[PDB]
Amino acid sequence: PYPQSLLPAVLGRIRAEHARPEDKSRYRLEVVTYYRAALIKAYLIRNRKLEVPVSLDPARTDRPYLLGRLFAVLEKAQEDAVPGATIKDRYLASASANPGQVFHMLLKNASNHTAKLRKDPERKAIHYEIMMQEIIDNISDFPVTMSSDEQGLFMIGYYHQRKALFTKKNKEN
Amino acid sequence: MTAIANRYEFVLLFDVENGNPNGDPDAGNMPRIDPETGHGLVTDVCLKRKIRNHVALTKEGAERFNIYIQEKAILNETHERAYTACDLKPEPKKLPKKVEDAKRVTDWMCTNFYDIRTFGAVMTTEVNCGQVRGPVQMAFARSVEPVVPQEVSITRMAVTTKAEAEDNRTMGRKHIVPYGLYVAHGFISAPLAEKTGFSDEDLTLFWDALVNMFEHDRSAARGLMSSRKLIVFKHQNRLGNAPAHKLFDLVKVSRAEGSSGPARSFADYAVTVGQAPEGVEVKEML
Amino acid sequence: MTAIANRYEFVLLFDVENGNPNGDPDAGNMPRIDPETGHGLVTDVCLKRKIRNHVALTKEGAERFNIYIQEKAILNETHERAYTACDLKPEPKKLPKKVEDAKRVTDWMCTNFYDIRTFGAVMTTEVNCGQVRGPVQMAFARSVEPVVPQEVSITRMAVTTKAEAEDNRTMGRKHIVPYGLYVAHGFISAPLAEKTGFSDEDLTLFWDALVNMFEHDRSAARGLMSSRKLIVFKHQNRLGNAPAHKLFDLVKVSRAEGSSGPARSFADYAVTVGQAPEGVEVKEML
Amino acid sequence: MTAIANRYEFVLLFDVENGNPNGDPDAGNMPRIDPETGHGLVTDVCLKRKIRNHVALTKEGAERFNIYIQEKAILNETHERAYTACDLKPEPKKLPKKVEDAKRVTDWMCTNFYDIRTFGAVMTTEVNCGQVRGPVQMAFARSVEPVVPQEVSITRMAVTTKAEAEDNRTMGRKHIVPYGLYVAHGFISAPLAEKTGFSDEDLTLFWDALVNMFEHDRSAARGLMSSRKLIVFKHQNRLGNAPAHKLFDLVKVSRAEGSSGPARSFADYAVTVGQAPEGVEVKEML
Amino acid sequence: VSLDPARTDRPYLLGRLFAVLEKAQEDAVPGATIKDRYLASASANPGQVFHMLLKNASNHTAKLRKDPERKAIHYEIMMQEIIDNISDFPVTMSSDEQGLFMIGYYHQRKALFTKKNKEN
Amino acid sequence: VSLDPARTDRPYLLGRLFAVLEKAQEDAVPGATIKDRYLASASANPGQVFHMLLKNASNHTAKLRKDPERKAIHYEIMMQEIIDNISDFPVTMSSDEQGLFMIGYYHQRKALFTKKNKEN
Repeated sequence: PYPQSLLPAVLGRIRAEHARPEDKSRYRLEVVTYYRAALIKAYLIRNRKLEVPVSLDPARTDRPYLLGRLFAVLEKAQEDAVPGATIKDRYLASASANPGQVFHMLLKNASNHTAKLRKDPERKAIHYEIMMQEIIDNISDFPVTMSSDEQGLFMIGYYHQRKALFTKKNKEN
Repeated sequence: MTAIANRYEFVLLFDVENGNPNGDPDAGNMPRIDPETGHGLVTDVCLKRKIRNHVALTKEGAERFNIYIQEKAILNETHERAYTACDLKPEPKKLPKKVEDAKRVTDWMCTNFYDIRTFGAVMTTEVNCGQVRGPVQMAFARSVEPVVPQEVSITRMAVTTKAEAEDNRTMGRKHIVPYGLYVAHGFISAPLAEKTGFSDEDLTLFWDALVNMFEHDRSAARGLMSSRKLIVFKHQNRLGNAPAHKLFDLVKVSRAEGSSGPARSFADYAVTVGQAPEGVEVKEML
Repeated sequence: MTAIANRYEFVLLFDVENGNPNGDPDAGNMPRIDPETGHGLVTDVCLKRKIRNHVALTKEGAERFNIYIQEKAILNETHERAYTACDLKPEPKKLPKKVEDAKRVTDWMCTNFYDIRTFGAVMTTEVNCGQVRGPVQMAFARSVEPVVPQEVSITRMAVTTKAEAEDNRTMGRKHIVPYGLYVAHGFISAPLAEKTGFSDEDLTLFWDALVNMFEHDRSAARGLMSSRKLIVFKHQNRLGNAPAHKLFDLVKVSRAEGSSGPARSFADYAVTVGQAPEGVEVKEML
Repeated sequence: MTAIANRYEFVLLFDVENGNPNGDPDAGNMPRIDPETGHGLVTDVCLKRKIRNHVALTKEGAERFNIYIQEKAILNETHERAYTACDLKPEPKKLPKKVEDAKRVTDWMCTNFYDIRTFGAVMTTEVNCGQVRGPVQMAFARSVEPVVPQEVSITRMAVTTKAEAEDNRTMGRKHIVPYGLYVAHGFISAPLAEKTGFSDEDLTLFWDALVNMFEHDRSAARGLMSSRKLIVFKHQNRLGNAPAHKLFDLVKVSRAEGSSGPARSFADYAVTVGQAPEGVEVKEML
Repeated sequence: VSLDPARTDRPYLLGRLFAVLEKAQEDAVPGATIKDRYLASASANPGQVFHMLLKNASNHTAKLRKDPERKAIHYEIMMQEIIDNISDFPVTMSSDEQGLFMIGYYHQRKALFTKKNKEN
Repeated sequence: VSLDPARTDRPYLLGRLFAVLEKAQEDAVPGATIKDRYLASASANPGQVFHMLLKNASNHTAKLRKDPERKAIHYEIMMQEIIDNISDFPVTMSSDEQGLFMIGYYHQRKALFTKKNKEN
């Protein structure tokens, strides 16, 4: 097995970092990078359970995974409504371990961001709020707390639903 | 010099109102919270810095009350000043060989520095002056119930550098705690004190600094922070008369019966203090 | 330079009527509200901007009373002015290497800029002028009862881009507050004054501005804002003479006995001021 | 350009009689009311449009008195007019890169448009001409007593579609305020009037408009709108000598002793205007 | 998991009621032409906002009576069935309660979808 | 939870009254298919509207004395029982009071349905 402090290390490093592409030359401003996510995935596999290995399993329906995807689409709506330079106050640590007491305001701000979006001719867009309804559907209530392994599932789901929305894929001649 | 012969435990209640009591360097500048419970945290070094600022202000940097200042002071230069003040050589990258010499440099760093004498210091660097623990300690201040940090987006009509995109304007940010009642615990140990000569006048200066800590530390990012209650437990002897947890549990902070919404004033809270054991005297007059 | 020899604390009551006292950038343009209790918020930055506007109006840019203008100024140009006024080289990003020269450039920026001498400034940029706290601090203004902001959908008989039916029709929107009596708290510290030279003429201009912030800041968005009470507490000492929360709690703002429905005019509210502590003099003459 | 050198404050009373003084685009088309007190509101934009139409009627689009046409107008074509008439290139989406050029474009906008010269405008678009605050500001008009709007279901002896539905009949509706006396507040600031050249002829045209706003704004939906009182406060300075609320609280509107039911005519109301302060002159002759 | 009509928890009820009110308003006019949004003050002030929301919703539903388009009186019946379990509107809500409010909103919104909640 | 006839709170009872009044005037004349509505005015200004509302309700119940159609004097006895619990109609109501008004009105409208509240 892996050490039982591998996952808390990657968790507490996800919290202690922030997007700053103006300081690094290699293009990556993500806080859940390919390596932190791959390492949390390996921990969850060889210590806990089998999880999604692929870009996104939208048929997953496990509350930590789903909440991670919801957080991902919220931050996508935010970064699409306002370019964000590229700074945003960090709630990933807060939402990963205490989803309710943060997701309430997160969803309200996401409503505001989709509003700012729809005010412009950028709505026929509108499938962000549709994705949010879809994800909230499978969720009976926002859980009070989440265990560290549930937090790792949260991070994996965030990474998945984050690469699902980006536009860079298979670029090699 | 003289020092205190009583063990002292204190509980200080301070609150904030539409302010940011302490920022997080890693969370942007969002207030410090415990990410698993949402309670707001205030580092001990923050309150120590506020006490240092109050002492540097009410004493204007007098003798025996210098402060290890925040005006971009060089700590190695202060150590070297200590070495020249004791008439020794600072070129050793470690402590002096003769233990009396190290004792002199450390008694000098403590004798004329309130914040070292009180909160201790680590002066083991390129010019080593040693280590001090210092009698007064404080732990992170934790609010009574979870705080909800709200982000107040603001703007500014002006641009700093040459910007060619400004109807348009640059956006700023603020984080305020609409309200948080915070609780902090402290320990004043007489053995470490007698090691540092932390006196009685130092203690009364510290109590006043605890009361009037926030009356002068105002800014565009703090709102109205205020020290509401200050409960002090004087044990009757140099060691303890009762555990610390037995005292820090006498201070019950609950919400008053009438109020129902989110806490928004100190009158939304009730604070009661029990009767201390036979070995401890509790003073809530601060 | 001459400064104020006293500490000041002021409670400013102002109210709006069918207007947007302050809009929220990342909320559309809705009036800032407390997202968990409804009460409305007006940032301290808004009141500071109205004070700077009253000064820029009533002083006509007179020397020693420049205002860090709203006119799309490039602040680094004002920093370069501060430097060339002193014959230093701002080529680096850091302060002057000498402490006297850093004090020179900072004292110069505070010498002839009212808002810097009063509200402080963050002048650390590609050309670094320093940092100032400014004696006069202000906190968020919070209404006495929760405001219910309502959107008023309006039309425009004209169109910018091509259109020939305005069947398509577009509605504007004005967010209004039918009423809200807001209270703001403020602090004025003599130490930071000695640092910047905030004199008594600066303070009289300040009280006048506070009275008349809204008398000239009219627009198609604010409706009728007006300063109703101004309660100022004048301690007898450069450092405080009583806690600030106690002074602010002397000011009780409730609803009159004869008012029953929603508040819609300052006659709905009764505002009383308790008797000040032993070392403070209260001046409700403004 | 010549401009007013004094500050003006005015109260305008106007009423309706079985009419819809202002329709609500969001809530059907019923009259705007305060959703908590029932008082019917009239947007200040409504009165601004009435004044614009009065000026366009009585000036027939004379020179220096164009009005930002209502029947149809493209604001971008007017902005491009401004750019050609000052010999610029409107290609950018922002103001000119030179300050004097932008100033001249905006001054040419204000110089030949009464309603820009008066109420200001926002001409920041694909062809930016800038921003004007306008000296003259009006706030929402709020009825003296809660209006009880009553719908009036009406019919029509005709079908507008090639469909057989007329037994079965078509039904319209009309929202009439049986009676409502409104009170609208207004401000004219000499500084912005200097920024725009709001002349004395502009002010007499404005007073004329206010007196005769409704004489030509008649329709099947407005009933009988009439301007009943107009109280004007001129100060003896460019920055006023009294707070606006002090002067607005002089026009007291009560209900006469003879009337007991709901108000239905202006004879039910009694209006009194107090004595102006030592520095202001009140004229009620309009 | 889906909408639960027997949840009868007040924040859930308020979220559902808010969803159906904004559904009535959007069925009145597409979006006037823009979805009027004051969810902020609604979760801030539940009652002081919901009463005027209910007034405007009554306007919208009474206007939708003339047109035969229906999905409209069902909205009124739903308003009754939701308010029936509610009493004494809450002055303030909490963090978990506001999260539950949003959850119920999105649930009732999925229920009234153009596909009538048959696709996921 | 549902309508509690033992509430005895002025806003709740005023809303109950408004509901029974509009149901009674709804049984008198058709609504034909079109109605004049001042629910907002009745919530905001209680006395100034309930005066004329009680006037028209008295006129209606006086009209319906001749016909033995009783579901009706039932409506009149509900109105009387409700007014006995409301003394001194208020001049204006605060926003929370209007929320309670809407709550009571909707409770009553659900109680007075054609199925008589036998199905949720």
